[PDB]
Amino acid sequence: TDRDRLRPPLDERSLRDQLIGAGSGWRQLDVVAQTGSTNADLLARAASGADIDGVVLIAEHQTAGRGRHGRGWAATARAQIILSVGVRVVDVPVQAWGWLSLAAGLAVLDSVAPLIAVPPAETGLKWPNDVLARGGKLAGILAEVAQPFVVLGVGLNVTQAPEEVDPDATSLLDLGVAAPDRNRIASRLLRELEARIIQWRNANPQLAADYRARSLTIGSRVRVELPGGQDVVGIARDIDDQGRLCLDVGGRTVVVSAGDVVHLR
Ligand SMILES: C[C@@]1(O)[C@H](O)[C@@H](COS(=O)(=O)NC(=O)CCCC[C@@H]2SC[C@@H]3NC(=O)N[C@@H]32)O[C@H]1n1cnc2c(N)ncnc21
Repeated sequence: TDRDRLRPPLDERSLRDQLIGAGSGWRQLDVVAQTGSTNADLLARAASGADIDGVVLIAEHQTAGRGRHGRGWAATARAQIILSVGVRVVDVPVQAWGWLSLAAGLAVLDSVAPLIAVPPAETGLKWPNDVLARGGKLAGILAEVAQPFVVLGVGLNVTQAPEEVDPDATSLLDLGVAAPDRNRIASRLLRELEARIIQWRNANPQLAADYRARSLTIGSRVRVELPGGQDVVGIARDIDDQGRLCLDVGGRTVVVSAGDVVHLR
């Protein structure tokens, strides 16, 4: 396609020079041509005894991508920023681990928001980990546990065409960003991610405050698809200290730890 000409390879050396060294918490960065799932790969390293804290794995292409709740993640080569990072979480209370996921989505959103000329409606964060722009899914986040670590996975559509992955998908290119530089975006993303992880680790109140400011879900009428198939309709009001969605259901409070959110009119 013509989008191929808009997809130059990542510069691994440059990313390492920018993100590994004094002032940065990242300890290792690798760009692989192809893998099944970057999340699976880092989990596998951890399972074999590796210290994956601050370790970054980026894949140009991902052939067996994983979504939440056993779903899939589709990609074509060089069309996305596909990465996983390792985070040591054992030093943080387990009840707060849910916010690490929310922090990641916030980091992704902040890294790409200024690239758009004018931000269209419905641009922000859908609970739990959807980056939305113009109602389309720009990025998906997946957090998986492997003691003492959490592996955070980001799939960000840069030039990815919606017809290649999902009808509800969008990308930076489809938002009007003519020539997105994945090297620059990856660098900005990982710098934002480091900051949010540090905030999360120290229970910084600004994390929750910043999340609320970008939330498309809070204040909206929603249908929440719960694990198991049940649907609950209400109005989203807040996120609690565990990262759970608090719903107003006819005056009753329903707190959801996991589910798929659909924003209603
Ligand atoms: C087909 C779909 O409807 C999927 O069922 C669904 C998955 O949504 S989900 O359950 O909320 N899960 C997520 O969004 C988390 C995805 C995390 C992927 C990252 S990439 C590197 C890392 N390693 C790994 O295997 N997973 C993580 O989004 C759609 N989708 C499928 N690819 C899509 C696309 N590129 N754009 C938009 N929508 C898509």
